[PDB]
Amino acid sequence: ARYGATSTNPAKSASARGSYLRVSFKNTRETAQAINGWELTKAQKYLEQVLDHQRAIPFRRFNSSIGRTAQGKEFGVTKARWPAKSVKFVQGLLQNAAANAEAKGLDATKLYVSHIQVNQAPKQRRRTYRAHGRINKYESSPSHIELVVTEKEE
RNA sequence: AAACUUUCAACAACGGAUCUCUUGGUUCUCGCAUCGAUGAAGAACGCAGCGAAAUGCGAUACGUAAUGUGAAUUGCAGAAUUCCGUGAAUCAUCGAAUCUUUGAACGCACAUUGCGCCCCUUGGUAUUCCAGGGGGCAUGCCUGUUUGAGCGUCAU
Repeated sequence: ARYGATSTNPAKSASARGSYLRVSFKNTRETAQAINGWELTKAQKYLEQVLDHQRAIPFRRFNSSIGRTAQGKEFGVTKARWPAKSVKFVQGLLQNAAANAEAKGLDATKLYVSHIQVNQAPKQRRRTYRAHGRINKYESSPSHIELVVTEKEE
């Protein structure tokens, strides 16, 4: 598998990937960018706080018309949300990546998530039926995710 | 200052253009004349050791016979020197057969798997009732035969 733009030594890094997932790309991108450059332990504590409805996720690009809150203040923004489905897939891949890093022989105490990205995936289509006997699409926004952890140095 | 917005590049994505290929098409030319009541074309249904199709076939059902070549089929299983043989094969050829219900469609009828009549035979105590099996029952027209009708008409 060929991953995105990664400036690290592959020997001190461990990778994970999830393709053709049925989460929303727009929320998953925010969920992923909220943990880029972080340590795995703090990220995994954060993503559970989210599900407990503390320490929200900031929405920065895909943020139109959503509501405001006060768990954005630790990031500066005033728009945030708590996307459980995206969080759960991301937690799964973090788990997988830590497993792979362990098996390659790296120390979990000082790993950080270096390169994380999501992509768009092929849509999945259904019909919805509007007034006056016409159809319109009702389709999902699936996502690929790819993720790299690596151990810190100077 | 970050986020955000925009521009470029790398990598990855959506998407499937371009390039190359092509058991297909189209056009031209040459040759041939070969459907059907001896039941056509078409249709329905069904058939394989495991197939829904396409292709093939018809209760002898991806086929039987005959002829030729001469050792395969193959997705799997199952058979196997039968392989110096009357002989493998989703082979080729094809002259013998089968060819369900249909259909011009032919006992009558059909939105029915409806209802009959005749002959021979078998069974049930059975020229008469029931069942099975086989074979028959259309119309128009022609030739001939057989039986007839008519003070139309001839002779005795």
